Amino acid sequence: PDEEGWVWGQIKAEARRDAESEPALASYLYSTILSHSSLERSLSFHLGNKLCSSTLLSTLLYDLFLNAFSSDPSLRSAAVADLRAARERDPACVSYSHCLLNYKGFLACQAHRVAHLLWRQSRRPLALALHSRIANVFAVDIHPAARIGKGILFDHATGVVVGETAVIGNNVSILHHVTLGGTGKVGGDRHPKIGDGVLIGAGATILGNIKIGEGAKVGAGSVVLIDVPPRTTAVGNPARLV
Amino acid sequence: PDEEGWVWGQIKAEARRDAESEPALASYLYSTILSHSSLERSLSFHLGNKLCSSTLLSTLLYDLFLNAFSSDPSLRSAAVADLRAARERDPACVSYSHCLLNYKGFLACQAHRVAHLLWRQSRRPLALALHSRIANVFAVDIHPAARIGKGILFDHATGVVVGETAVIGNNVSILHHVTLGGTGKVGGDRHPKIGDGVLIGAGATILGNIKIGEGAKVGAGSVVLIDVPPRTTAVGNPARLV
Amino acid sequence: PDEEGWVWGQIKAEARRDAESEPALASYLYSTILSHSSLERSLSFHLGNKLCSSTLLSTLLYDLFLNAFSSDPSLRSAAVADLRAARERDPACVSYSHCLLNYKGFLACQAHRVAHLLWRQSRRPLALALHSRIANVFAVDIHPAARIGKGILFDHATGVVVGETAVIGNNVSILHHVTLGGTGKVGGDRHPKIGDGVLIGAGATILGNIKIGEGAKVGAGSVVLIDVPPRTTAVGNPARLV
Repeated sequence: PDEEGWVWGQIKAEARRDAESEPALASYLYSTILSHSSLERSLSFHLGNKLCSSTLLSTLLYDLFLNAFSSDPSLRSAAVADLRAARERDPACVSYSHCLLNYKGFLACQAHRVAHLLWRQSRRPLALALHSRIANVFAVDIHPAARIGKGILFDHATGVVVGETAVIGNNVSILHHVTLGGTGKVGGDRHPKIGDGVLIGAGATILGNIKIGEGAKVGAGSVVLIDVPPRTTAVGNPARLV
Repeated sequence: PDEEGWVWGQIKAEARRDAESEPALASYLYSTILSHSSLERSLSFHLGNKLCSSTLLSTLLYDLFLNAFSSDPSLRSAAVADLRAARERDPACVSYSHCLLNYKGFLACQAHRVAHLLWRQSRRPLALALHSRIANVFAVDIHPAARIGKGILFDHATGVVVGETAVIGNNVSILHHVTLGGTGKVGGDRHPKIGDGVLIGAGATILGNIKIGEGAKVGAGSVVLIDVPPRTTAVGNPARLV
Repeated sequence: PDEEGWVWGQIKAEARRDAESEPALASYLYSTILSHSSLERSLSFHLGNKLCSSTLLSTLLYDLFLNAFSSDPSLRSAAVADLRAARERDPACVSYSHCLLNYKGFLACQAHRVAHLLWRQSRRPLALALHSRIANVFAVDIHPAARIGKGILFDHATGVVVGETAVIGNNVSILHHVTLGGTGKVGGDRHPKIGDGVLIGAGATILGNIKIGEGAKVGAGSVVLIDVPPRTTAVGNPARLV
């Protein structure tokens, strides 16, 4: 009945249709989704399997993710907001279950939120180990110390880089090959601050500690080295306001 | 004696020389190539091993690929054409066996052709699962619904993105970090149409449903937002005709 | 007491602190670092685990790397120089142990040096197999025939491409998504020559056999198609001297 409850209900219904139509995937859909009663448990199960390695057991990571989601209401809210963001804004128009299972941006983002929590809980070696796996597996390189809001859309997430001192607001869309990073300058605050509702086009590079205002749009291929005011469009190399 | 037969003959001879010279690779070359009597079986064997996961057994994928190649003459023709394309046009000048075994663009492309067939056979969940693995393993993100011709050259394929509604003709070369994608606009026909014999330079971004004419060339780093006429060169950000 | 000895001493001390603070990582830190008495053995152990596959046993790769480091004093010097380069120049300010364990650029680079040695020892099939794994695992595509110096910094190494005929001097910094590659022209010397102490900014593309002079800087997003004189800055698409 509630928002999360309804979304989870949709995920199960969709998974059940997919399991019935594709016997090669039926058991995996059962073990990941249909055998569970919550989004948190299914997401944790899936992330544990996706990110496991010889260093990190899938059952260990499953525990880690599940504990984090069960302990932290804001992580659950963020996951549902990000599922909604994909359902609403994804150009390829995703079902909830396909986003949950297959969307690398979405999955990397939820896993990053747990890495960020570890980082804040003074478990930085583990935060960094998790970060390394997320990069390995989802081609998403978001430093655990980066701050990101919710309702985030990560389209063709491969090669996304978000630096250590970056800040990303709510309802931001980050397309393919976006770099939110630095000049090569050593130390300190050196990564961009991205306002709510910003759209960053494919291949855009945004460098230095500059501001990208609320609702602004960055055109594809742009190299943005200056502050972009709210509700404006910046495009070009170097980027200029349009 | 036939074209495929001769190419396969070359692959075996080359593999045999490599197996004799490198004992660390001899068994793998035997199991993948020398123990088989066809290109289809060896390619299926190799793709099954490359793309397997805890979700998808290598023997299952081996069956899937082998069935597709045995059922679909055009898939076999495309694989041989793509092997020829690499042999003829690859700047690094590849042998047939090294292309078959090591070239990520070539392998991802053949696997994509099978994903495209599944998509057309109304096995879309499996098409998408296969697509996800191809992206995972070969750093090639071609949506199963994309249409691609044959004789395709994928140089430094890592980070290649080809969107859902893209169309690529025959004898096209797609270099490193090319994006054939969209603006962020939701739904519908939103990805480029690439004519026969087009060369797309490294890091080029081509967005929207625009036309890239036969024989055209796109310079490296270009952001192409307009139609490019046949036999012309477009370069720049934004791209202009030269 | 010696330089390598001191750096290795720091690595062990750091690993020991991390193992004490994070029980999830303690055994892995013990098996990789604390149970060994040299940087070479620990790096070989780690690279063997990172790069192993169904084709290549971790114990085989461990042997391969260890033999190379034990046989080749210049490989050991290069590894220490690259550790120093990260410690000194990395904007994210890395500890030695975190660089050794987690930095993909550093690890891919050391593994590449061994691939380059194999290539020179007429073990090219194995050099290429190793190269393929390095690309797979570290998202670093450096052809085994490429020549690179030491003191190299590879920031956000994902999607780095260095072509077959490229030459990179000492104390070079190569940031995210740099391409040192070619036009699409087939055969011959077709990749850039990078002087000592050059800084190449994020997303820069440098194509053709051109010269990038000592101490030069290439701005982010640049497409460099001409020779850059020493101690100068090139920026733009196409790049111009500033």
